[PDB]
Amino acid sequence: KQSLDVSSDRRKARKAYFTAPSSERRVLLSAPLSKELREQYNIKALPIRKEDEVLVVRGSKKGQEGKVSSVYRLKFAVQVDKLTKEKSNGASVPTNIHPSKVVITKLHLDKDRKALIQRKGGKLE
Amino acid sequence: AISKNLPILKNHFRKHWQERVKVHFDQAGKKVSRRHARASKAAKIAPRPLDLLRPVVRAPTVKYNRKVRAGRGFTLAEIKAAGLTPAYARTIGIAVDHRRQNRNQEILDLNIQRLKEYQSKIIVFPRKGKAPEAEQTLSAAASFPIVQPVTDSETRAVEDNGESAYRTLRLARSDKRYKGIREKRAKDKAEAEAEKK
Amino acid sequence: SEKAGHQTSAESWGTGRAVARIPRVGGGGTHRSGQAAFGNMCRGGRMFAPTKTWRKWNVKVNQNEKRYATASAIAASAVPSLVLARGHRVEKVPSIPLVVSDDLQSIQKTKEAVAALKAVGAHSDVIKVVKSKKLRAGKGKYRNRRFTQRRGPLVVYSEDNGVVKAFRNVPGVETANVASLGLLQLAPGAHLGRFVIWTQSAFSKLDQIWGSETVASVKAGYALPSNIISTSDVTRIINSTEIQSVLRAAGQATQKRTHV
RNA sequence: UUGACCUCAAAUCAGGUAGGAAUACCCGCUGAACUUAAGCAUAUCAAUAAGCGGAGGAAAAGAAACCAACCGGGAUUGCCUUAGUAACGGCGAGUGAAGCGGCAAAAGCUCAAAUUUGAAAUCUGGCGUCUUCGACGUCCGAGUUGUAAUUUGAAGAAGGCAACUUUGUAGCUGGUCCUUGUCUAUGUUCCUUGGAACAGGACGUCAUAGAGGGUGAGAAUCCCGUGUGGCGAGGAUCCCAGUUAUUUGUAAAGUGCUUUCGACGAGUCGAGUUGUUUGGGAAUGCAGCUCUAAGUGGGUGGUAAAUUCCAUCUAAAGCUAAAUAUUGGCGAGAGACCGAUAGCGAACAAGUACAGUGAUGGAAAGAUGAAAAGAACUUUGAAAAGAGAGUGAAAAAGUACGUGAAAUUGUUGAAAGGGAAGGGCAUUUGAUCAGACAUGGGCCAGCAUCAGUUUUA
RNA sequence: AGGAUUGCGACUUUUGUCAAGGAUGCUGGCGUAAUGGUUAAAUGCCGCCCGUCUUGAAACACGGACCAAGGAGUCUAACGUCUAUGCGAGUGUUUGGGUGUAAAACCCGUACGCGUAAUGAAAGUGAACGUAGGUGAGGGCCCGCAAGGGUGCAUCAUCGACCGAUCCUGAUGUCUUCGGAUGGAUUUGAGUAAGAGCAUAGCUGUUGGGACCCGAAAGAUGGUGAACUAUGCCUGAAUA
RNA sequence: GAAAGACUAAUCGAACCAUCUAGUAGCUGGUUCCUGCCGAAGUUUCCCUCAGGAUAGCAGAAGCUCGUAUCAGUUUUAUG
RNA sequence: GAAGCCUAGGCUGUAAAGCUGGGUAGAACGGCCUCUAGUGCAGAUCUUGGUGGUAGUAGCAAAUAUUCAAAUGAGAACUUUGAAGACUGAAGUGGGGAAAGGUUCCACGUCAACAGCAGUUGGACGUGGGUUAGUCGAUCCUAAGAGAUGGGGAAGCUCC
RNA sequence: GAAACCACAGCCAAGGGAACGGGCUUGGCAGAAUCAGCGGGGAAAGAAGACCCUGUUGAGCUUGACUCUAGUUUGACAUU
RNA sequence: AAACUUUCAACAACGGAUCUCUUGGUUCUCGCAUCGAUGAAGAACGCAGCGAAUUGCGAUAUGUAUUGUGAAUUGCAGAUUUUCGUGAAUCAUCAAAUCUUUGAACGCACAUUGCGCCCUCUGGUAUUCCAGGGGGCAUGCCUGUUUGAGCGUCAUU
Repeated sequence: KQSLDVSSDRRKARKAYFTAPSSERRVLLSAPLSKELREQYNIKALPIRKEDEVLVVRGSKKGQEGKVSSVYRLKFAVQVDKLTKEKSNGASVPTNIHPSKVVITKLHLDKDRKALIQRKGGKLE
Repeated sequence: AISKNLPILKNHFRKHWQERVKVHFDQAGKKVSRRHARASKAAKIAPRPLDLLRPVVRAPTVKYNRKVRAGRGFTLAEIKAAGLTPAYARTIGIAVDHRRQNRNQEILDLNIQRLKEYQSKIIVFPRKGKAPEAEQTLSAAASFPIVQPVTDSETRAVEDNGESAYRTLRLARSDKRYKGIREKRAKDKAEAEAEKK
Repeated sequence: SEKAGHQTSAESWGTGRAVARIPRVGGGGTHRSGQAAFGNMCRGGRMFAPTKTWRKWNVKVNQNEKRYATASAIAASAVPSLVLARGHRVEKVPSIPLVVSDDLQSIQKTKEAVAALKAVGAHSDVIKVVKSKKLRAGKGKYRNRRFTQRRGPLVVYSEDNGVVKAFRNVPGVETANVASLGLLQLAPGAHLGRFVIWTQSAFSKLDQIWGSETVASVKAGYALPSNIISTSDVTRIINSTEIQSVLRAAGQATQKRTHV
């Protein structure tokens, strides 16, 4: 620490996390890019969104990969498809994973997702 | 209530003293506020000093008449003696005091030297165009200090004349006690009764 | 706070009704009306001798007494017995009163500073301040005191040409100017002898700050303190030659058991 | 008969303005007692709480009718000293300032009382036009029972003589000061433990970044940040810098000499008397009532008078930043502080549920797991539930949920019990338990000769 | 008991020996639940229920059905004796300024407090006849083979000297009423006589504060109630 | 108040609600861990003093100057 | 496998206490040198919370009174229908209102708690439905009273 | 399906003792578990005695106790 | 001999201490000055697809417009396709509007959703009666404007 406008305090740090607004949770729930994609765009991480394509690198689910269904900002999570529990009655339920573990593989693009890469200082689309 | 062999104290704590207590926790933090205030003022003003130039003055009473001290303002007689008006002097960084008087030739000279030393060393920029800046000196007291006048001759002659300093004080003190009645005793006997003769 | 226990309005029932006396809450219709208050033994009562702001926090100390202790701490920097007893892996180092060249003063980055400590005779002392790092036992865990770790070496210097910026991010290393230099850094935990790393200009300046016989001081009306005894070695004096040659012989240390 | 002036009215006349809220701090009025004196009445608590009126980010105070007796200081405010001192007090208990000295911060000024009298020179509103926090022109009104210019005691004015050194009003860009948005390093390589590496071991990388937080267990290197520095946007604008229009001027200011004058606040000052207050003592200030001035005059000089001198200021009208305060409000930092009977009354739908006619009074209540994966299906039962099964690392985690102590209860096992049990010293029996005979294949006694202390023939 | 030897002795022709400054020698059984340890019951003797006020409690004196957590000499402003630390006729940085890795650490100095002089109500005056004086005791050192002599700090007793107040005395001089020389006195001081204090910290004790914890009958300020009940007024109703 | 010190929201020889207020008490009750060493007093004088304080006495702690001293809750001879 | 908790296991210290085996449980905590305090409980008719003996005991007795079958339901001394006995006896256990309550009225579902026995019933619980005015009331007038304005008090809250 | 109460409990005589023991001392004695009654004991429960004295603690009422006071009345000065 | 009574241990009850945790408190420091007749603080009654409370808002009612970010919200529904966009959202932001009935509270009253008066447009045949839509009517004080009152008083017929 050096500047006087930052609080090295455990109570204030956790309060900012748990009671964050919906827009601010977009920046927190991020995920790193793969070693293949890191050579293309030259960016280490981005905010994770709805229609993606992702690989689980840690935990019990690691090895599998699938498509992202919805970014659950309320619970700090991201529901990925094909990562489910089949209950005793024969009903599928999605399992939640924190996106810091998850790794992005084939980025979804719009106008602003291209311009986001240009802003950070990255080549290509 | 009392009784061993202790000194009789005087503690004035029978009012609601706890409601009106102050603890100076701010001492350390309040120092930085003043250093910040002195710095930020110099940035606004820029090439001028923070202090006004003050004169040399002698102190009152028997206890402090043997020492000199920085006064308030330069008087109207001394400002005239150097060669300038009182209204002009206020904008050059020279303090003026309309109520202080002069009854001493020694203090009169000292402060005329102080003004001539000030006027020579300072520079003045015109209102119109060019302004060749020359940094800022903050304290006027640093460049123009106060020195104690020397009335000393270290080695000196020993001129005795059998007068006795102790005997001089006893005679001089006796005159102050008795001049009242000695005037009135002379106003009788020699005057009034004998002026009638 | 104040006004903590005083907020409720309550007075005692007194004698007649078989309970204690001691102030009880007025008669509403809750599960509270009837309960006690105010007294230190009561639930939601007053604290006995409640803490106030105007207690004595800081302590005044004499100016000469600080400079006596600070001077003795700089004597403790040398002498290898006190340094090893007060932690510090100083087995490798060639001698102590360790001085380094003034090229150290113009270091820029950490990569330069870390390589310097290896070549001089340290880094094992910095590695100690790395394995060390563990959690607290008390309640500093949730009061912004979440980890401990031990102290490293000190780097003393005269002039600044980027020395503080380089050694800032090193785990255990602290820095200090010679002109300042207090008791806290030299003898932390009230134990003498920290492993100091002096520079050439810093080491040469010490005669100009404190003083010697012919050299003055610079501090206003200060000279170094003289000791009661000249030389600490008493065993040399008792044996010596002049003292021992005078007196009668010993009585074989330990005596017999008599009248058994 | 008609038109003015002076006082007083009316209107849903044109246009404005005042109330309540909050109250930590600030300016006044009003005003207690418990208590202390070992009783109690003056005193003390206290010029304090409650009650009433009025302000602002600060308020109040402030340019001497001052402090002094020195070789004199020089508006106010605060801090350190003065000092627990000089004085006050059933001289008991107790109370109690200020001058000088060292610092923080320093800034000074405006009316009335004179004739513009060769030109009410001044100002509100109406109507019109412009570059609209305003400016220009025009028409009624205000006002000579006094609105401008000119002067304020430090002076100053009216004349004469004499040299002249100075000047001014808009917007545009940039910096500066605020509110902000975005960008800027380095491993998720191998092996053991596990439900899960954020653990342990081996090998690296970045560091002006090893603060803090998040993620299935102690993460600089997984994520947000942190550090270092860039790059925008939107306000404030005179504080500075640099420019461009202008266009002020024969008008405004300053200074040397000499002559004549030199306006200064009234039911006030001051005196007596009553009540109150102060450290202020033949009376410190304030208020009511009666008496009531002056022109070298009046005030003060901490003992009442009369008499004579000296030193000091100029009252009875007014404005003003800074250093100083702040348990309230809006926004940021920290802690050798508490850790759910603590800390605010309140970590939860708390001034909530509930009580009183009413003023008011006023609680309890935090924690399944990493993830509800919150127990499908069989079988007994009218059902609640039970036995199985199934989920999970664990159901000795089942939403009467982390850990689950004691009082207190049920079952099984062992022991004893003729008006209570429960203890201490010493054995016996029953139960149960530590402790160096392992290398090649200590525990318990008996007799003999001695030493120390005794006893008995 | 003790744990190399040392001493006093005895018996010895001698070497040596010994009951002489605290036990060695020889033998057997078992080597583990046998000896010991805790725990429960039985038997012998002994044992009233704690806490408290009191001359005196098992008490027919008071509090205590049982368990868990909470629960009572604290902090401050002036201080006294003793103790440690630093400097020492001085001592005290921290109101304030300078700096800074920022409530820290480090540096700076005018003042000012206490101390270095007292005594008087005040006006005021203001501490060496002599080696800073004698007498009695005094540790230590010096001279001596000793007996004894010399030198004697601290301190204790004791008679003197000096400064202030008090009461007399009253010289040369002199604004003729000021001035106070010198000499004295059963008086008198929290005085002088080769200076000791100042600052920080600690236990104990003191006084004000809520003042180790709980406990009154009261007093004062400002507010809310006549739906019960007391009484009058206005308007209605009820009584074989 | 046709009078009992009656009634005045279960409250009356002076209602209830908050605040000053942690009102004051010479009077009652309580006052939290071990071993080790020393070890009292209820008496004298004064007090709107007699259930309470001051003052001496008894007790502990810290010690200082010295090292067989001119001492003893005692006896004897002489003498009041 | 840290803390905590349980243990007729063991070892040390005169003691305050400490160390350690077995079980339970699932995230932090110790020794030695110093600093510092809201630092040790059996008592206070102590404070708050929980649980005993007493005890399956005291008791659930005033308003004259119940009985027989049938139905529904797992279950009927107590619910619904029938039959028989009874009482209040029109100053009433009848029919309507005032104050006061506020959905308790009414239908369909349904019994974990409440109705000091029980419960299929309920003023309970869950989900809905329901109050229609020119003429009935309020509104309008005045009563004992209350209360602005013009005025005069009071430092003022406000008083007459 | 409760409450009061409860140190621990519940057999007597005499002794001594804080002068009238259910527990100490000396004798008498002494047999599981229990149900109706009853009022001899438990100095049985109820309430920090109201009678009495003490406190340098209060309040209600009375009066030629001590010191005050609203109201009223007399005089002076102002309104004049 | 059992039951019963008392002490201990294992398992099971009762109850929520102990231990570890913490989006809350408490103290200290630093910065800034902003309520209201243009209708405040407070109060009532309403509003969500399914809400009782809390959190937001006022018949434009868990909000509308304006700007920024760039795809959600999520207990269950349901869309809208807006998803290379003049755009998802209980997001952030906030400078234009709406703002029921009240309250200093203002036409007179107010244990009443009581009772009036003026201007203006539209209906029923209407300057006068009935209803509907819109705009207005408090008190003290100041500056001016227009009507006035008094032998208070001046000049002119």
